Amino acid sequence: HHHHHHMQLSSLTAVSPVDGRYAGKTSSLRPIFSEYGLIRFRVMVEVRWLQRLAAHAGIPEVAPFSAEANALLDSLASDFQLEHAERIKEIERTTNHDVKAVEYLLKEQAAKLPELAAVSEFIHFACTSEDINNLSHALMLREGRDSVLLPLMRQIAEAIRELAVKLADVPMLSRTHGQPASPTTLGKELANVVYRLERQIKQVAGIELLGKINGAVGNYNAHLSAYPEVDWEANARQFIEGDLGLTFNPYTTQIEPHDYIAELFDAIARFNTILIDFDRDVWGYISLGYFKQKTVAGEIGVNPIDFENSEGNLGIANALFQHLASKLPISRWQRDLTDSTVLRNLGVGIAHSIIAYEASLKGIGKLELNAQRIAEDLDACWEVLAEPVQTVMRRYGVENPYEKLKELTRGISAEALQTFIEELAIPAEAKVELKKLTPAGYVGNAAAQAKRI
Amino acid sequence: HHHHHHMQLSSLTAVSPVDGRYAGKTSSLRPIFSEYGLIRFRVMVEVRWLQRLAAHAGIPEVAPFSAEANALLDSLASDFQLEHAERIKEIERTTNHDVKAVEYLLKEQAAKLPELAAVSEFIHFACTSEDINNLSHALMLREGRDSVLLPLMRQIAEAIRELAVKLADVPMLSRTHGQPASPTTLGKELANVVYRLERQIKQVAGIELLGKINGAVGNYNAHLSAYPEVDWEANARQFIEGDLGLTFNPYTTQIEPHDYIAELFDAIARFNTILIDFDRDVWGYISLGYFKQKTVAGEIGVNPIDFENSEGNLGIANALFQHLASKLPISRWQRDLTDSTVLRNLGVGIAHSIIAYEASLKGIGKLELNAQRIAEDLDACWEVLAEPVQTVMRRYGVENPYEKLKELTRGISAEALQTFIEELAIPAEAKVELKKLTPAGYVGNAAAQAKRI
Amino acid sequence: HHHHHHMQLSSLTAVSPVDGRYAGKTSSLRPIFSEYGLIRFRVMVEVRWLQRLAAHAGIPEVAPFSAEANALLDSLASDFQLEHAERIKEIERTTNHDVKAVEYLLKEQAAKLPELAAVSEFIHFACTSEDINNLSHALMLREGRDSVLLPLMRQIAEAIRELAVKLADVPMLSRTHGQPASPTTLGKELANVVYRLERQIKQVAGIELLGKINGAVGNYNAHLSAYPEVDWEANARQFIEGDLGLTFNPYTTQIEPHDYIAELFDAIARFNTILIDFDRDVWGYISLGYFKQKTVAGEIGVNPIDFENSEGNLGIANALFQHLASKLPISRWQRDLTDSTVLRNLGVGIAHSIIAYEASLKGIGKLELNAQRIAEDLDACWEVLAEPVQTVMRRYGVENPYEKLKELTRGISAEALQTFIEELAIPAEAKVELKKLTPAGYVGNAAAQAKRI
Amino acid sequence: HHHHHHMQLSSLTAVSPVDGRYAGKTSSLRPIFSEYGLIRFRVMVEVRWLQRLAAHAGIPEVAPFSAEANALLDSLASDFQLEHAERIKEIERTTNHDVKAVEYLLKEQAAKLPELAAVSEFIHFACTSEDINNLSHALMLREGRDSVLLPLMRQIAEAIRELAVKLADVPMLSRTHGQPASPTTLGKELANVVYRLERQIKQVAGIELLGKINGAVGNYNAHLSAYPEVDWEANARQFIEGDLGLTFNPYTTQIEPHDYIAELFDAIARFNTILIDFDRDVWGYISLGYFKQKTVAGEIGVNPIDFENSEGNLGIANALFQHLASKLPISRWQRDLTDSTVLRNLGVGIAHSIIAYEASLKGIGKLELNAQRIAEDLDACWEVLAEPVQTVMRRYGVENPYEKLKELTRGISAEALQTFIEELAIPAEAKVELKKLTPAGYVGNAAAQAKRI
Ligand SMILES: Nc1ncnc2c1ncn2[C@@H]1O[C@H](COP(=O)(O)O)[C@@H](O)[C@H]1O
Ligand SMILES: Nc1ncnc2c1ncn2[C@@H]1O[C@H](COP(=O)(O)O)[C@@H](O)[C@H]1O
Ligand SMILES: Nc1ncnc2c1ncn2[C@@H]1O[C@H](COP(=O)(O)O)[C@@H](O)[C@H]1O
Ligand SMILES: Nc1ncnc2c1ncn2[C@@H]1O[C@H](COP(=O)(O)O)[C@@H](O)[C@H]1O
Repeated sequence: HHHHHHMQLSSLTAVSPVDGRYAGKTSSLRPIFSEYGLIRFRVMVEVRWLQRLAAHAGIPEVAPFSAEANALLDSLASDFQLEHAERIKEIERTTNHDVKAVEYLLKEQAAKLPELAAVSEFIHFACTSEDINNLSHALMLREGRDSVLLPLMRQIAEAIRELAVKLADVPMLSRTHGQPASPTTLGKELANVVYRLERQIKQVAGIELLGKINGAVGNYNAHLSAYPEVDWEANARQFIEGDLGLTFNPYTTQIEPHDYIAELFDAIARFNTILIDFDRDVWGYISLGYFKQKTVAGEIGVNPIDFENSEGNLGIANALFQHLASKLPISRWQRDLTDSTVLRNLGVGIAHSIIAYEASLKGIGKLELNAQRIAEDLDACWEVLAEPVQTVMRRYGVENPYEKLKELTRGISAEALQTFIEELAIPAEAKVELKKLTPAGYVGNAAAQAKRI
Repeated sequence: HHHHHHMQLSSLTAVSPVDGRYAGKTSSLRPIFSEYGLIRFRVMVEVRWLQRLAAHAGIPEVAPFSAEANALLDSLASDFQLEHAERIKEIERTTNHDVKAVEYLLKEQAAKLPELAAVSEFIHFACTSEDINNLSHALMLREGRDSVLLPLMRQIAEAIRELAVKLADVPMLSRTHGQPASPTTLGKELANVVYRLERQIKQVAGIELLGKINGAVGNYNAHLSAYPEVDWEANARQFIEGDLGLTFNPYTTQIEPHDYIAELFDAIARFNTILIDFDRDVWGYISLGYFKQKTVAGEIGVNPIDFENSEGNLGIANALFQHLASKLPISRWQRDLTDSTVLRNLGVGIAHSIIAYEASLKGIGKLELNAQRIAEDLDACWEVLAEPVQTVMRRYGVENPYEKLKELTRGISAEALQTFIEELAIPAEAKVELKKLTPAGYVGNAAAQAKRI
Repeated sequence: HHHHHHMQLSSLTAVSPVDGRYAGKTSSLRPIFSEYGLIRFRVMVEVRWLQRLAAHAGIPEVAPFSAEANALLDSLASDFQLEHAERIKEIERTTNHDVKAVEYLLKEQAAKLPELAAVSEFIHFACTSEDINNLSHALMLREGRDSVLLPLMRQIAEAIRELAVKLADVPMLSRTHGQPASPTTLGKELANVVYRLERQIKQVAGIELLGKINGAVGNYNAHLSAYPEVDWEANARQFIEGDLGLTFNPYTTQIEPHDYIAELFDAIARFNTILIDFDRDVWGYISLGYFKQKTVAGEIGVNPIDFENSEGNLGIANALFQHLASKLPISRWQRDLTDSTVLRNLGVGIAHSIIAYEASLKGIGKLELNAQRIAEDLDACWEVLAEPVQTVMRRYGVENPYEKLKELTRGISAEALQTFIEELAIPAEAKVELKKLTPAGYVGNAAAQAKRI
Repeated sequence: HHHHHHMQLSSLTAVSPVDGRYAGKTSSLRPIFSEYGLIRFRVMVEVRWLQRLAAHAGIPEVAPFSAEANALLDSLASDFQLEHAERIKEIERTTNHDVKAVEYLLKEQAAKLPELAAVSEFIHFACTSEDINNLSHALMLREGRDSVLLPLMRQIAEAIRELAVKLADVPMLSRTHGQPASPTTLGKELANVVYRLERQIKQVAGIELLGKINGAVGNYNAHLSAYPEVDWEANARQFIEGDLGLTFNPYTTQIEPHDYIAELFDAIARFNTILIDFDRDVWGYISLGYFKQKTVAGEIGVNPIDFENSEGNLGIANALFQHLASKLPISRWQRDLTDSTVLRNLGVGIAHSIIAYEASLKGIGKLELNAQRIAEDLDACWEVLAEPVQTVMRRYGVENPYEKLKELTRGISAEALQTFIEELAIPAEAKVELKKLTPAGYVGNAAAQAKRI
């Protein structure tokens, strides 16, 4: 027992490293995925709902707002104040109901202007709490994806592309099963990663972010009891697609079913898996000495600690993404509430991802070629030239090729190759090209593929 | 120690229930995902490669084949014989190399016709083993997806759609947190599942199945050493997209990187997750007595054992899909061989999925309505009508609504509602509609949504 | 784009709900698992190492400390000041090395007293950073397990035991496959959970928490170069087992290999899995109306939201525990650094666990029996008495039992049973006991088992 | 569409590679975990139950059996015939109930001897199907663990121990973060793995395998209705602990709750995780050329394909173990049947494990030292000797050590070290030892630790 007094929350004392050691890397998510962010977006959705009712000619009891009333509401929806989130937390100490606390805050703000007080009972009109929550979650995911996550993903792809093109012509021994194999270029091996990452970026950006607004159980019961002549399905689709810029989900229960969150998180996890592969392969190239790493003055160790930090955080991110994708879309009957607490972690997998992306970018920026080590391994591996000799022998039908090639590989050297080539019953132009071969020259079209990535 | 003599393999003695208790449900996968299937497709790809070289004007050493030579090759590629797979296994006892054994089998078959013997050294010309493997895996996945998996997925969606439409008008108490909530219809709750499943079917069917053919390390080194003037990238894309009907992957190492396998398995897993949710919710409806189940003469128990079997097998399927998606796309440098053994399990997650799909279809086919139990719970829940009364009161600005509504809910009954409605300062047409309300009538537009699924 | 200004960290703006919405439930972990906690324990281990060297007669250059020198060091190790952790973070901005920053802080504190300044180069003597880290992690896990986690686990077991005993005699219909089955008592069904939880508590408490202190790569190289005559293995075991109260790991690389962290987290996850099962089953009993829940004045809904919050957080906890157990014990060669960032999340799975445990305790405290609903289902299920009638018929060899029992079940009622029993060729004492049977009486020895849990 | 005719089951056509490509490695599991094995053990448990009743003085209606009756029953329980499992499958085509089919088979065998026919209604007396299933599962797991899995685990530990001792004195450069670090010995790095594996072997062997026998819902209801004076709890514990050699679980529902299966599978997974780490590290040593691999005559490639196969199969095994541990112990109320189909896969994770263990043993047996490559890297790394020089300088208080040591490392060589050591204000005996240092000599006590593993 090493007991300790209570400590106030700071980045030093935060239990999770998302808000702790890595707070500086995750702070852009605080307006989005925190409880403040959830409250902010709940208030936005409530305000826009009330404004939609005011504009709706089928809802005469909410008349179109004056500029002054709109200005108050627009300030809540687009210039949200921390003091209101603090008040909502205070109200929640009584209600033990977080969306009801948002409602009460909005009624308190509406009370201050008579035009808004007169329609205060239309705040949240016919809504269930999940009508507000699901639209908040989609807006949070849209903001986190588009303004924080995707820019960093594209930064990684472009930083690796720059190196792929720079290093396109640098021949390098390949390793399969860890053992020497036909050469490539270092730029080609980096280009391969760019191509994979960009496929997943396109998939991440393409996921439709679904929303609904349809009352307690999905069927607009309360809406139709009060306003049987209003087309509430048309209103909902216009609100969600037009007013909010999301994609409409026409069939739900109390909750939006969360399949699109699984789709999005599965796509981010696939990007992260490619980046784990990259972090490990580059750790391996640095272990071989093929890359060296720039140092920063005053720092104390060069070890690839940024790639290692990235790899560790991508694993955590993907574990969380896998859990949320597997668990969120199962909900008992017209819903159970186990998803609410889980959805408070939408930002946590994204946080571990962007921590890793910043770390991978830092590691990439330190990479410098060590051409001497790359060339050392290549020039010590004339054995890679058995394959092209064998393939040319096959083209031209050289007799007893297995025995014949074994005369060379019992082994290969520049001089032994020159001698062996002249023994072969192949045309003169075939000999000219084989005699030019060196390990570093036997790269196929790696460089051309790399340059056009 | 209960020791036992050695047992030959049969469905009774198979260790895995895929080939054991459930062999009858998985037998359509035997020509596809088994070692026989892998061998079958390897032979197909080798044959089509040789035929592509024969047709290629840039490869004059392989002349276009006679009809008789094509007939032999076409028989290997489209009427494959188990005896050849058995011979390949025999050869492999020497080579300890499965694709090399395919090569040797093809050379043995080519030896039988002089036209083919003359080009036997062009079997597998310039290929690495993974050129054959990755195209085999894509063709296997295409066949399993299109001819076995997707038809069963669509059968489930259509069987649930039929019930959704049949039961569209059947009012039912909703349960949120397990507790009574505003009514729906049983058909609407089934329609919700159809909509989710069909989104994932579209995603499953839409995954592009990627292939490559580019030699040892991705760069066509051997091809270009023998045939420097042939456009091998164009040839590869035409082979893969045109001859084989797959999608070209232009950047790979020795292996195709397997991201599209993660994409496909992530999409099947999302379908399976919806079907787990359905299996559990229907188990719950059967527990409530809302559905009864038909019985089969002579069987001994009615318990929802087909839904339970389905739910158990979907969990196994998804565990395997998650592992393969997470692990396959990480491979050391220009590849490690840990993916080979894992890819022998491509069919196993699919097998557990189709076992579950058959079980869910069997359970669905047994479902029959128990309207008495559904109505019993609804008519015992007049409390659901507080919400519409409250919403109408809000529309018309009824004073002190919290206190006023509490006069009714201290509770609600047909008679107490009639009396309470007449107390309200609301228009006559609002009273007419509230006075018609019954729990079973308070379903919103559930039925119309359900009918158009 | 709903852009937002930068926000300082508070529980409202924290991205993770561990330090956000649930900060009040996790604050006891801040002195333990946060970066502050890691720093605190690193300083403790360094101080105790230096004190061990001072006491070691084989290290004459560090003489036993004066009381005044011990007092300074003891204050660092047992009354740690946030200002020192803040200074360490400042130093780390230069070093980019967190344990080196601890070293420099300790050298700054040692400079203030000449007796300590004279041995400042023995701070961290012969250590590698992981000698300090691994002992810190074990001490952190010990404190979190023993002082925070295990007390809450035992609170749950005892709270369920109290209800099991209270409800031991309350007969209840069982449900298997969701369908009626032979009765039990509600207390017996709760007792079953206590027994399972306490097995896992014993396993959690029993995990040995392993430590090492052996230099850069596990072999005491530096120690032996300077002090070849000191038994450094004996010193390490005495330090770890005696001075620190941990268990010695005699074989490591640079890192302690983390298997015991997998053992501990696997055991906590098994407890959590039982508690998920409990949270779901109780949600089901509340859905059946068998339990009602107390309400709190002023709160706004009764729904089992505490059990649902618990269930959601146990799933997150277990996802993190599974990842850390699977990934931490794999480390490249004599180590890679991917474990460091992952180990900053040791407290996060524990945090989600204790959030869930508090929520489950809150839900349990609200539970009250609804005996009317339990009895309603039982008295409507005379069909459960076919089984005992059939078993008695088997004991006494009643002829044609299948046909005979079918005469009764075509069904069972109190009166039909009285009549049927008199038809049976069984002894008088067998009839006496069958005639007493009622559904609520047919509970076996459930009550006696429940009372002794 | 490459359609194909139906294929009968063989190892070539099996969908799962457990019964397919790897059938030869898994065939020892066929009498244990297959449907045959499940049936075999169900028959064993039923027979032993009937024999327990015959011996029970409180069950006078089943008299102690003649030797002839025991011989028939003992043959069913200890010399089980495939023909009976085939008959059970035939009966199951009618019953659609697998344990009821076992009952009917046993009644058919009992009919053949009048002494057994007279007690045929005591076959399965008062049991529920899960009384037979759970005891079967525990006996299956015991047999698979003790007779197949643990022997292979110990074979791996001993094979690595043999190499650890053989290579105990072989100095080797360490790599941390992939970069050079203080030397070790190759035998020490292998010894570290032995120690970890054997901890998990002890845990695997120590798991108690739990059983119950207590009727439909855990409360002996039917037993007590027929035999109210028999102590059925004492009988159950004696049957399970004494007759069957298992451990008693006193609190269950219809099912044994499966926590001990999670405990066992978690322990096997921890062993497998260590073996993945080993497979990867050895793949790395082979990539460095530190080990070479023996070849087999006629085989065609040396690549570490056995370690790669092992690593791939351990990942699959652990994915299945994780799923079964997480899912099996959650069961709705007094049970749902989703566990039945999942438990048919108890042998599948074990199968992938023993495939991997055989592959790792094959790879280990091929390992041979390449002392030239190990020594090449060591003798090229005099930089490892900065650490001991620095530590000796600290012991003796050498002034301005940072600047002083930098005079040497701007670098280190045998000659520069000799010169630098003579500059230091340290005692003569300290210089004698520093002057002896070479990279290969700077291994600490690695060799002594390795030799006593
Ligand atoms: N049906 C519901 N829909 C939305 N929110 C709800 C519902 N029922 C309760 N809540 C509130 O949702 C919040 C859940 O908190 P948590 O479990 O911490 O995510 C609490 O404020 C609950 O009172
Ligand atoms: N680089 C390679 N590409 C493709 N197959 C290979 C390679 N190296 C070895 N193999 C063969 O792939 C098979 C792998 O078997 P398995 O590990 O059981 O999936 C064996 O027949 C190996 O000899
Ligand atoms: N071999 C090592 N052992 C322990 N810590 C190290 C090692 N190398 C670097 N570090 C430091 O460990 C910390 C890792 O930070 P993080 O990746 O955020 O957990 C940084 O301060 C690194 O400089
Ligand atoms: N309550 C029960 N306990 C044990 N087995 C059962 C139960 N109810 C049904 N079964 C049988 O268990 C088997 C389950 O098959 P599967 O789902 O393929 O594992 C079928 O033969 C069912 O009829």
